[PDB]
Amino acid sequence: KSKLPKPVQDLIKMIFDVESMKKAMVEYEIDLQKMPLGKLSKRQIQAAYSILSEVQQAVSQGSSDSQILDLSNRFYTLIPHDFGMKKPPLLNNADSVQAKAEMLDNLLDIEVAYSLLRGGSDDSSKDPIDVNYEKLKTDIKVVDRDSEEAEIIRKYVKNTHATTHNAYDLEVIDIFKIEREGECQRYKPFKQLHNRRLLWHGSRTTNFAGILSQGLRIAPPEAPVTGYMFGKGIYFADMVSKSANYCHTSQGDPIGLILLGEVALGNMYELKHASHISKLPKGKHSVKGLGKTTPDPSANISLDGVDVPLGTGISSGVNDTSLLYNEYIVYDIAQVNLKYLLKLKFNFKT
Repeated sequence: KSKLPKPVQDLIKMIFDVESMKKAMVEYEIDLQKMPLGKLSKRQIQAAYSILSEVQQAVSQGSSDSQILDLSNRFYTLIPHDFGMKKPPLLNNADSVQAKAEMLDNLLDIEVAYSLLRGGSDDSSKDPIDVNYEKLKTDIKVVDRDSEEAEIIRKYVKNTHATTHNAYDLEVIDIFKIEREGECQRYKPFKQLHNRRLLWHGSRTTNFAGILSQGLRIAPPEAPVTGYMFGKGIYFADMVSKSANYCHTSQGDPIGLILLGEVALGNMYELKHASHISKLPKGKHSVKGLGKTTPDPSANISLDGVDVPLGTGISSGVNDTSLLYNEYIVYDIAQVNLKYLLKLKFNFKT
């Protein structure tokens, strides 16, 4: 039996759960009889992204529903959806492209998790929890509840839950300190950059095996840049509830995972509205989507030289913006250094 702390063992069990991967695919309307977990591949996912880009091109060029039908059908041929003997819904607009791009991002992480489970060795004498932990190539430790870092993290959670996200509240179950192998070395050129912030990144539990083993990634070249508000980058928030919404937890599945990453923001390119970019203008290191609300700048504190915007939400003074809250985007994977992973219990009031 494993000598790992019980919370670390529970975390490993959660992220490598095959039935959870299947459930996530069902939620996305994928036909598991036609496309089981074992049949997913990088090649097929990449081909589906490319077709989504074909659809995006027809969408921008104002193509008719009859003109788009073949392109829409090509997507379904590659990624079978649960529709029986019926005609599937038409992928004829920007919202459809965005939704399918999000689904493919998830499939890409699920394929990584499944490939780790299938591509190793079998030894019944070892605890499968230890075996699966080693596949993550990440040092995972439990943060002591009475420590300074635990106090700062709990305050960040307590203070940045938006009033507009009040259908639920959050309870921190466990706080883990994480160290992905080689990430500290990769981060070296950015470790002393100005404007380094400790920010939230929420994702479905089924993505975490992929995130821990490969780090946060940018959508592939084949992915449509218009499927993402600020293009193909890595997205973060300074409001815990804004990232917690991306966990996609429910009354029937109320436990979620959220990351705290040190993000080297540097010179921010400030935007109020969608800008589908792949590269930043010269001199810029990140995009800041300007929210109507921001954590109070006077309440910013420092945790190991990194700024933690844990103030309660106040008016930013930014007018006529598409964003209720701030968002931060980097376009180089080396600008992120993952620091903590929190296991959260979502208490739904609805």
